[PDB]
Amino acid sequence: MASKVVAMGVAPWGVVRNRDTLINPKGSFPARYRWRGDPEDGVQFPLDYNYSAFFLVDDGTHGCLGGENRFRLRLESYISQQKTGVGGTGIDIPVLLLLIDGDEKMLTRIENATQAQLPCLLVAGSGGAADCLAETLEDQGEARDRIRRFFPKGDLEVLQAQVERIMTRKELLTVYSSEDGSEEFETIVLKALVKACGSSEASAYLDELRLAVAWNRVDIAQSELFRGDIQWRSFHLEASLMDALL
Amino acid sequence: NDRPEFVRLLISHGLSLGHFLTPMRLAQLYSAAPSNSLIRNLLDQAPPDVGHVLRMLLGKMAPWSDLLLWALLLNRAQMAMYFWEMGSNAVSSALGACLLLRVMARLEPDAEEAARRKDLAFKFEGMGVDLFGECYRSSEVRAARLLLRRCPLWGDATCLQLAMQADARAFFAQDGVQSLLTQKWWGDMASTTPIWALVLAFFCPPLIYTRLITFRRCLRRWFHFWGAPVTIFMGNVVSYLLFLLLFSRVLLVDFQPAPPGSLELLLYFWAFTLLCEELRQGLSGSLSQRLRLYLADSWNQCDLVALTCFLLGVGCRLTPGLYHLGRTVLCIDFMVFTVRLLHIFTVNKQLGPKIVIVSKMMKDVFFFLFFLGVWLVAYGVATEGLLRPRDSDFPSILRRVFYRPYLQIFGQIPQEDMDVALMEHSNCSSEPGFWAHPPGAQAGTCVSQYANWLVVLLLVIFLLVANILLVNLLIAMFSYTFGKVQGNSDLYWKAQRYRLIREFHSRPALAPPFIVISHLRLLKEAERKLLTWESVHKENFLLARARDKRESDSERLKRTSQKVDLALKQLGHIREYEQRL
Amino acid sequence: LVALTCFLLGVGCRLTPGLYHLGRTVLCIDFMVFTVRLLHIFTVNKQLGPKIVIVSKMMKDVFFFLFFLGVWLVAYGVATEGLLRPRDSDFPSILRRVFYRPYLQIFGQIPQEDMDVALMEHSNCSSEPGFWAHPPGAQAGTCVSQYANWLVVLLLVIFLLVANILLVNLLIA
Amino acid sequence: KENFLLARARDKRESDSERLKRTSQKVDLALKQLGHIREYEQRL
Amino acid sequence: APWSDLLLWALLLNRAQMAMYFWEMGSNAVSSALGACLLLRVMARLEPDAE
Ligand SMILES: [Ca+2]
Ligand SMILES: [Ca+2]
Repeated sequence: MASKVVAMGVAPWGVVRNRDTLINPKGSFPARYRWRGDPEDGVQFPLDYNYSAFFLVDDGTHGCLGGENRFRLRLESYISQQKTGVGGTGIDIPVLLLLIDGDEKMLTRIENATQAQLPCLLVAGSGGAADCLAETLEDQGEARDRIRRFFPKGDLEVLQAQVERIMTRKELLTVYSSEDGSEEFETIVLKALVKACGSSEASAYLDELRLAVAWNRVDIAQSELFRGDIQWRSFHLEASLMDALL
Repeated sequence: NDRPEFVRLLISHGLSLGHFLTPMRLAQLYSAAPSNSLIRNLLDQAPPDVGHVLRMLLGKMAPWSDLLLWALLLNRAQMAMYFWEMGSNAVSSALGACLLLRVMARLEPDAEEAARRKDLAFKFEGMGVDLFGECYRSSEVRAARLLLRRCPLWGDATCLQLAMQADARAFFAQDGVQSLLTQKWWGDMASTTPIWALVLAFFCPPLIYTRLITFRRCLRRWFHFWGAPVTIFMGNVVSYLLFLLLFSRVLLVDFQPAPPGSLELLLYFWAFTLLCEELRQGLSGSLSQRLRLYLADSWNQCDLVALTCFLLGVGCRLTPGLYHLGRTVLCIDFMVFTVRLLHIFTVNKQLGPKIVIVSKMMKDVFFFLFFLGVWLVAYGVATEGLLRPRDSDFPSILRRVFYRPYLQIFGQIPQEDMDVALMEHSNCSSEPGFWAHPPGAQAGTCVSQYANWLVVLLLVIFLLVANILLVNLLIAMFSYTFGKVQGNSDLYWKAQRYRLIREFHSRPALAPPFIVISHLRLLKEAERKLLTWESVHKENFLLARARDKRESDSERLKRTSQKVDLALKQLGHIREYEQRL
Repeated sequence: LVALTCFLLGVGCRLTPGLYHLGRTVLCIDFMVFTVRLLHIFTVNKQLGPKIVIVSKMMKDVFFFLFFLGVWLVAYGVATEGLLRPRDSDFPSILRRVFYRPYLQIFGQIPQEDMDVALMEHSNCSSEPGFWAHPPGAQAGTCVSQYANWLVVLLLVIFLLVANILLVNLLIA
Repeated sequence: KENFLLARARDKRESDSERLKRTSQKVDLALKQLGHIREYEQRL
Repeated sequence: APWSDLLLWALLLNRAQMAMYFWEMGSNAVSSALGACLLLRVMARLEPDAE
């Protein structure tokens, strides 16, 4: 309203209310969804109305959680390996995952994503499953695992093994410094993106450059993108220069 | 306990204000007024019982808003700023806060608490100006059209009305407000039309249909041209000048004891038309509230005084035995109208602030009149006692005491009426001593010459004091006043521009003398979206300001000092670790 | 260019048999223009250079003060002329007593004998009702009404104050 | 022109604000390295 | 020389920093600076914004 940004929904098929209103084999171009029903249950939930598109994963269940983690992770990974149109003539579309609190299942999700080589960002003070990893990155470990997370599963050393596995690939995880209500992390996103690439081919770093241009993180771009490691060509920077001028 | 940073921190960490604030809680907050504070006095004079006090102050004509009002009333700067930072109507709230703070400050007796209130009002006005500047930069149409020309819940009055009441000239001084005002001032015509082009087209109505003026089509164009407030202003200026010319003609030539002539009747009709126009302005600009608003404008007061004097003059002249009194009061009324003519100079940037300068210098003239009255009484009584003139008639005494020295201030020094060496000695009166016969008509038949050197000495001292010391004291006051309102000349002119545009935007399209026919003719989700857009831009503005603050030298120094303290602590820790192993 | 055009017009007018006076007048004005033009040479000196710019800028302030003074003079002069009711009432004389006389009053030329009635000898001037006085001034009207003369003196006092101090010092500021 | 610009940039680099910024970032790097060496010592 | 054109564009659009940068690597430094001052003053006197 203050203006483009698009919101995409990925929810299990089975926790959405009034499903029968959304069944049509011959086509459902029109549809009316009752998203303000009086009854309320802990299983079924109403769809939001601010999202431009929805994805309902069907796992053959009448209600549950975690049935979309695998599909969501696969989709994110595929996006991470896709160009921004024009076939291969475009450039890779950056991707990352933002973590805010969670539980043991959320920690497993983070571990799977990291093993998929997708950047993840954690926010300090969110709560369990997010602050614990932030503290681990900043750094007793067992005591913290029991403290920052509820008693259940705390004794389970599988949590310790998961934390160790996360640390094994800390190159992707990045903590969010609140900095007393900083409310500014574009630089953090760029830093995560640059530290999550490593390899310098000058053809996969264009997207980070375009993001930096879109923002005012010139210092970040100079420090990493134009640190001399990468072999920037002439035609490479034409579009970025035009954008910066405009 | 007025802990601004701490309250911000507490609210930041997951505290629901809506579920927190309660009528009892708010009552306690207001009861936290400091001892015998101004707000405490107002509350006692008037449950929180806060609506009545606000209606009394302003005129009566979401927890965040309530907390903001409470902070403003108790004069807590930081908490008020924080509450405004996360309000609903950012610009309207800022202007309303400035208004309320200025009113309370002018009403406060502390003389230093008033200073703090005025400073807080200035800060709020600056914040509102910056926020609206950003809003205008983002989208001129949205901000201009909707944000300003909207009646909020604060007082059910447009933001511009709040700015005018608060005298927030800095607000009127920005680009968006002035662009909107100019667009209104030129109506449907292009704001870039040359002034000379408009003036030339005014006297050649057919010419408007050419490329000279930039905007069936014929009638639309004609009404657009003649309905534009600028054209109405030019027409009213012409008609007012013609009215003054007619008034002077009648007064100087056509005024006779005989019954009124044709020109005098035309003047009466013209004055009646002006009276009808002023009545329309008062009655359509809550009848008592509208009347009070109308009378609150100085120009309207001048118009009423002029019309009342004119009515009295006409009545007196029509009476068989009051012709001279009627003529005199009409002369004074003409003077009043001519002074009223100054209102039109506000349209020009160079002449705009000069009206304010003159108005302010009038007070200095008043105080200098106090001083000069004291000094004139002293000197005049002394001289009159010394001379002992034999006329001694009370009007003559008042003349020689007050009037004559007053002219002496302006180079009119009647030596022949005071010096005795310049007068022929004569045996005037049987009283003992010597007497002289001044040649002046109102200088007394004959004055005593006993101690005349003292009269000349007093004349010398009076010339010195009056003509230099006091006159230049007054001139120094004038210079100080001028300098005070010279660095802000633009702000004053912008405020006057707004007042003029508002006045002429709601006036009949016809000039006074013909305005009789015009008088006879007289006889939502969008707001949600607009407020969300405003709030988004407010958040951007605050974020940018905080980013700038973080990059300040003092902040960098503080951050690096604390960080290096952490580094030193870690260095000690690692040194101890190495020592152990 | 202005100076040369005025000079040419003056020469042409004088050469004509029946325009000698007009030619002489325009030549006088042209000489004034040339003498003012003479200021251009002062720019060579550091002390006198900026003063030309200062004068040029102060001309605009004089213009605006002329606006203000015109308003105030019209007010005061019309008021006084209405109060006095001089019997000459000739249009050039009316313009004189309205604009010219107050303007000189700004500069210390206060003709009391032409306004005060205590300073004039009473006479039976005109058949109109009321009392009349005969001012001694040549262009002050043959005889003025003395009905409400204290008001004329009060207006004179107010005008002296306002003009001679407030407005003049506004211009000086 | 190049000499003038270079001199102006040199002066700017020596400004107090620039010195403060540079030393702050440099000491941030130093603190990061100190943490790195502390972790290294901890491992061994 | 593209630098002169970019400088003119920056001056017309009133982009301070970019105009300064383009001037920093122009051809006729002094003449360009004076011309830019001239053009900016003319536009400012012609502009209606007042800010
Ligand atoms: Ca990449
Ligand atoms: Ca009015």
